[PDB]
Amino acid sequence: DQYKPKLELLSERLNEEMKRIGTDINFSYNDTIKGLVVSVKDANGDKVIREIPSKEAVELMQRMRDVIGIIFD
Amino acid sequence: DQYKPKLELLSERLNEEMKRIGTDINFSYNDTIKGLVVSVKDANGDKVIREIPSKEAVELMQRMRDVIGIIFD
Repeated sequence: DQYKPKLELLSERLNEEMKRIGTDINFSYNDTIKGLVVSVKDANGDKVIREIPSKEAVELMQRMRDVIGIIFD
Repeated sequence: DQYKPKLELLSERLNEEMKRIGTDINFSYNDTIKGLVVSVKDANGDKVIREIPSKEAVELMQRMRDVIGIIFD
């Protein structure tokens, strides 16, 4: 499938939500490693990152949608 | 206003999911700071932590369901 546009969009929305709250957590789509990248800065101000390749990320966002549904809806 | 049990379930299910992807991101509800604790290990094995207060975490989760809803299917 085409995973770039949607994970890009999902990132902007996630980041807006994170900045609405004041939590230093960043999301973005990396087109080089083909995945979602979440990043936080550690105690020294240096980036620590976690990558989740495109396909695993879309499945995960879907499973979380339904979990969030039953828990909060 | 009873945020604790929903955040605990969320953390629990979120953790199973992170473990499924083999990504290192831990979620938990903290009684003490009354909210969500997310953690990742830095280079030296030390947990970097971000905390999202109970109410705003529920908010975050709630409206993340929606955008995921729109973006996926």
